[PDB]
Amino acid sequence: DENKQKALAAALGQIEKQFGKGSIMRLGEDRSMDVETISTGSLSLDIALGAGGLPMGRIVEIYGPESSGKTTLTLQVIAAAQREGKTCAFIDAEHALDPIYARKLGVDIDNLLCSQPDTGEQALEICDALARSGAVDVIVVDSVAALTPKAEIEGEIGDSHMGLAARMMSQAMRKLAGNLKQSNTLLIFINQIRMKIGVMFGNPETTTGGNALKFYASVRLDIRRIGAVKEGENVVGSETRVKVVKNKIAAPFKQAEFQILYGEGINFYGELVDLGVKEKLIEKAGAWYSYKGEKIGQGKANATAWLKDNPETAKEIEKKVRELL
Amino acid sequence: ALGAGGLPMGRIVEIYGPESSGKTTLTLQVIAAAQREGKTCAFIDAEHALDPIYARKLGVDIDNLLCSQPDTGEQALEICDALARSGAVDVIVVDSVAALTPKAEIEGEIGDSHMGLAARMMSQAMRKLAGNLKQSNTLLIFINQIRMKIGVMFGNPETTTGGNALKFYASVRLDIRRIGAVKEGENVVGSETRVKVVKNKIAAPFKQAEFQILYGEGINFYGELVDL
Amino acid sequence: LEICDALARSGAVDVIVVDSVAALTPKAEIEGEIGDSHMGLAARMMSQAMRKLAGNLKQSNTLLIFINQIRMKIGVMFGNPETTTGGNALKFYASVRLDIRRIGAVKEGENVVGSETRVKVVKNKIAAPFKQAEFQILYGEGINFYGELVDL
Amino acid sequence: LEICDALARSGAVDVIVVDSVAALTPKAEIEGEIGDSHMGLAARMMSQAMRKLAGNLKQSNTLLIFINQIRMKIGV
Amino acid sequence: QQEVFDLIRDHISQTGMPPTRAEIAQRLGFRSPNAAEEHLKALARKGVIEIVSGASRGIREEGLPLVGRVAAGEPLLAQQHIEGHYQVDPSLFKPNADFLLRVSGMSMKDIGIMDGDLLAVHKTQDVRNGQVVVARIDDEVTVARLKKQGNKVELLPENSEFKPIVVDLRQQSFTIEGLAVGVIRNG
Amino acid sequence: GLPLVGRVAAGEPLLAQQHIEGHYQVDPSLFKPNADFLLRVSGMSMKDIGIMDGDLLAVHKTQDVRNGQVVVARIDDEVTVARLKKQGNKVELLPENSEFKPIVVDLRQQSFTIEGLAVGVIRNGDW
Ligand SMILES: Nc1ncnc2c1ncn2[C@@H]1O[C@H](COP(=O)(O)OP(=O)(O)OP(O)(O)=S)[C@@H](O)[C@H]1O
Ligand SMILES: Nc1ncnc2c1ncn2[C@@H]1O[C@H](COP(=O)(O)OP(=O)(O)OP(O)(O)=S)[C@@H](O)[C@H]1O
Ligand SMILES: [Mg+2]
Ligand SMILES: [Mg+2]
Repeated sequence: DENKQKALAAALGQIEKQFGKGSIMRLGEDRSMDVETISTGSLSLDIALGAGGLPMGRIVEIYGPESSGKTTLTLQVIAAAQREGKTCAFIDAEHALDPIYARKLGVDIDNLLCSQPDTGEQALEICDALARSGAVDVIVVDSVAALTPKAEIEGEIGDSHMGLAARMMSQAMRKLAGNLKQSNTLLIFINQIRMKIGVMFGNPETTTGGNALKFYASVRLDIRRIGAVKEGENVVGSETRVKVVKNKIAAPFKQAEFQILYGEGINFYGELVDLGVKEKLIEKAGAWYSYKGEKIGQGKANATAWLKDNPETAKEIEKKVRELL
Repeated sequence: ALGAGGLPMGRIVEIYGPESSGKTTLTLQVIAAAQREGKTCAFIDAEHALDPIYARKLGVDIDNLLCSQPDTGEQALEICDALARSGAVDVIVVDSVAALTPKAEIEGEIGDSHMGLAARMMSQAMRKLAGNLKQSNTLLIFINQIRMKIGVMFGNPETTTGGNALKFYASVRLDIRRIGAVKEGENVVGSETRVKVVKNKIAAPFKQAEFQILYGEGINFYGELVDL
Repeated sequence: LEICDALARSGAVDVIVVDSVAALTPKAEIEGEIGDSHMGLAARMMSQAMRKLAGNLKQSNTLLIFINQIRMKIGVMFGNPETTTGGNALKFYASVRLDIRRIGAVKEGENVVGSETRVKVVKNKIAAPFKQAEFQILYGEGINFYGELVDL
Repeated sequence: LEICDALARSGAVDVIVVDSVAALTPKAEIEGEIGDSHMGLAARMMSQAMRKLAGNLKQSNTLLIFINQIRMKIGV
Repeated sequence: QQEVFDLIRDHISQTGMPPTRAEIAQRLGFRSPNAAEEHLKALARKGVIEIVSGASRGIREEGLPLVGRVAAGEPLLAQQHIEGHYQVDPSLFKPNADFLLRVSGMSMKDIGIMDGDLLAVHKTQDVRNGQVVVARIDDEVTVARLKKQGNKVELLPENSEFKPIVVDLRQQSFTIEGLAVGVIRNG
Repeated sequence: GLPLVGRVAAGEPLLAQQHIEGHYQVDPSLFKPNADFLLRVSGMSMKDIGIMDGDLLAVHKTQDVRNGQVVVARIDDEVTVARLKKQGNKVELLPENSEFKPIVVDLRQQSFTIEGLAVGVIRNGDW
C-alpha cells in the first residue's frame, strides 16, 4: 500500500535530517560494510582464515603460552603491511621489544611508531587518539597483562584492587569499536594464559584481563610450540601451530602449521613445499621430491633450498597454489 | 517450546548468553522468516560487526533490509523510536545492549567513572518504547552479553548488562548455549545448541529446545523433524 | 490518573488496579528526546494525584491498588539499596503495603509446575504490621487455596 | 617486594638479587596455622608484583635476579 | 572453622550479639584480627555466613552439582556449566561423590550405564589399570575402562558393538578427570 | 530418610519392620510420581533395560497400573520386578532379558498383586 510507503519515506527522511546523511540505508547499498583483509605473513594461516587475511576495521586477539611466537608473528604482520605503503604503530607495555631483531624480521624501524606506557589508561588513550587521527592503519598492543590501573601503581603490594582491569577493558572496547570502524584501523591484542583455581571439570586455562574482549573480538588465534628444528646438534627454529578458535568472517576451527627460524622469521618456502605436495604439484618419491619429473632434492630442507635457488618454478608453484586453495 | 508458537507481536524480547553461542544467527533467521510473509525488517548494529554476504547466505533480502550503525546509545534508541512511530517496520534488532554508550562517556577519558548512567538511559528507553510498540504492532528484540557479579559468595554469579528495567519490561527472555560440535569425519561443520525459556508471559516458562546450526546454512530443520 | 479520578467520582466502581507506577510517564517525557533530564516531574505529578484522590476514594468507597517495581539506590554505604519508583508521596498515603518475593520452585520429576512465594506486610494501619504469609502459585490455577488449608 | 620497588624507584641501585622465591611467604600464611589452605595466593602476589615492577625497572635501568627452586608435579 | 562457627552460634544466643573480630582472634590465641577474619570469610564462602560493608549480615547444601556431559562413544566436548543440583547423599557412594555428569551413547551397556543417565564421579588423579575412569583427550571427554602400558593408553568399551579407542601420548594430551562411583536414573 | 526394603518374607507387606534395611535420605521429589520407598533387587532378569544385581529400584506405591509399565508385584506371595501385559481375564508378567521366559500363572490358582510402579534406579555396587 502506498500509504505505507509515504510514511516509510517520511520517517527515513526525518532520521537522515536529524542525524545526517548516511545514518540509515539499505544493506545491499552500503559499500562500507564490505570486508577487506591484509596478509598474515604465512600462506597456511591465510588459508585457515577463509577470506585470506585479517579484516580491516575489526578487533583481533592472539594468545598462547610463553615462547610461542606472538611478538614475531605480529612483527611479521606489520612488515607485510608496510611494504604496501601503510603506517603502523607498536605499544610495548611489557618494556621488552628489541629494535635490532625487529629489523632483522623485516620491519622498517625508521618509520614505525612506538610507545612504552607508564600505565594502562594512557595506553588505551593513545590507542583512541591514534584511531581518531585517521592516519595510522595498524596498531598492536604488547600485553593486556601489563595494563595496570592507576590505582595499582600508586597502591601497595598486597592490596585487593578487585576487578578494576575488567572494567577498564569493558569501557575501552565500548568506546573504541566505533572509532576503529570509522577510521578503518586494525588493532591486535596479545594475551597470556593463567590457571583457574577450583574448577573441577574442563580445561583449567584462562586469559587475563576480564572477558569483554572475547565478545568484542572478531578473530581469536591460539599459538603454541610443538617441536624443535635442527641442522646439526644445535637448534635453529621452532615448530608452530595456530588454531582459529573464533571467526566472524569464515568458518572457524581450522589449523595451520609452519616453522619459525631464528634471525629470519617465518619460513615461507617450506609452506610452498607442503602445499605443492598436497595439491600434487610436487611429486613425492619416498624420501625424494620431484617437480615435473626432475628430482629437486631429498628431504624438506633440501627441497626448500632447491626452490630458493630456482625462482621461476617457486613462482609458478605459488600462483597455482593460490589459484587452487 | 515457547507455548504460543513463536515470539509475540508488539512486545519486547531479550536473547542473551555466552559468546559464539548463536544470537546473531537466530535473529537473522527470524528476520529472514518474516520477510517471506511480506513484512519490513530493520537492524541496528551497535557493535559494528555485521557481515552482509553471510546474511545473504542465510536468506535475508539484503536489498530490502534497513541497516544503521549508530555512534551513541541515545541516537541508537531514538532511531528505534522513529521507526516504531512510523507504522511501517515490523521487526527491529539491536545488536547489543553492551555496545550502547551514553554520549557523556564518549567524550571523557577511559578512567572516568560515569557511575549508573547506562541503566538510567535504558529505563527511560523502555518507558518511552512500551506504548508506541503496542500502538504500532511492532516486535523489538534486544540482544545482551554476560558479565560476572563480584562479591556473590554462593549461588549463581552471572548477570546481563544494562540494569534491571529490561527484565521487568521483557515479555520473553531466551538463554542460548553451545553444548557440542557437529562433525563430518574429522572436520567440524556446526554446533549443537540448547535454548531455555526463562521468562514468559504467553505460556508456562522453563522449557527447552535443541537443534543444530550448520555454517553456511540456517538451523537444521529436517533434523528437528526427525527428532520430533 | 484522570480515568482513575473519573471512575472514583462515578460511584459505581469498587476496585481499580493500576498495573505499574513505573510505566506512568509525564507528557514532557513523551514529546522529548531520549537523553533529556526531566527530574522530579513524575514525583510531583504523583503527589498531586494522591492528595486529589484521597478524598474521593473515601467518599465513594473504592479500593485503588498500585503495582510498582524495584530499583537500586546508588552509592549507598549502609542500609538497604532497594527502592520503589515514583517518589515518596505514595508511602505516606498507603493504608497497607505489601512485598511479594519468590523463594523456591515446585517440581514433578524434571518439570517445573509452579512457584513458592514469600509475602510480607511492611506497613499496616488496620492491624499490627510485620506478619508473613507463604503459599504456592501454580500455573493455570493461581494461588493454591487447598494446600494452604491443609497446612493451617 | 616493597623494598625491591622502593630501591628501583630511587634510581641509585644498579643490581638487586632475591635469594629465593620459594621463601616469599604471604602475610596471611604467616599469621595462620599449619594445615590451612592458602590456594594460589603467592602466585597472585607474584603476578601483581611483576605487573608493578616491570616499568620502574626499565625506567631506572636496573637488573633484578630471581632465584628459584624445584618441585615435582604429581600424577603426570 | 567449625569451632569458630559454633562460637558465633552460642555467643550470639548468650549475649544477643555476635562477637567482634578482635574477641574471636583473642579467643583463638593470636594477636591479630586477621585470624578471625580468615575463618569468617571461609565460612561465608561456604555459604554459611553473609557479609555486608565489612560486617556480618547474618549467620543464615543443595547436594551434588550436575556439571557437564560425557560420552560413552567417541569423545565429547568438555565444558563446565553448572546447570542444576540434585539432593542426594555423598555417603551413598563408595568413595565420596563430588559431582554428576550426563551420559550420551551406549558403549558401556553391559556394566549398566546408558543414554541420559547421571554418573557420580569422585575427583582424583591416582588410578590404575582395570578401573572405570574419565579421561580428557585434547579438550574432549570419554568414560571407559583403563589399560595403560608404555606410551599408549587403551580406552576399552563394554559393548561388543563398539571397538576400543587408542591414544598415543606423544601426539595428544591426556588428563584423568576422576573416578566413577555410581549412577542415578530418572528418565 | 526414606525406608529401604531388603529381603522380604511371605505373609507381610514389603515395608514390614523386619524387611526394613535402614533409612537413606533421598529426596522423594526427584522422580516423576513421588517415590515412596526403595527396594533392593537381583536384576539379572531386566538387564536389557539397565537393571542389575544389587541395585536399588525406586517405587511409587499404588495399585493402579496400565499396559506396558514396569511394576513391582507378587506371585505366590513372592516379590518380583517385571513388565505387565494384560490379555483380559488373564495377565502376564514379562522379562526384559535374553534368557528368561514369561509368567502367566493362573489367578484362580494364584493371583497377581501390585504394590507400586518403578520410577527410577539407583545403585552403589562395585564396578
Ligand atoms: N632477538 C632474538 N634473537 C634470536 N632469537 C630470538 C630473539 N628473540 C626471540 N627469539 C627466539 O625465537 C622465538 C620467538 O618467540 P617470541 O617472539 O619471543 O614470542 P613470545 O613468546 O611472545 O616472547 P616472550 O615475551 O618472551 S613470551 C623464540 O624461540 C625466541 O627464543
Ligand atoms: N561468516 C561466517 N561464516 C561461517 N561461519 C560463521 C560466520 N559467522 C559466524 N559464523 C559461525 O556461526 C556460529 C555462531 O555465530 P554468531 O551467530 O555470530 O554467534 P554470536 O554469539 O551471536 O556473536 P558473538 O560476537 O560471538 S557474541 C559461530 O560458530 C560462528 O563461527
Ligand atoms: Mg612477546
Ligand atoms: Mg553477534
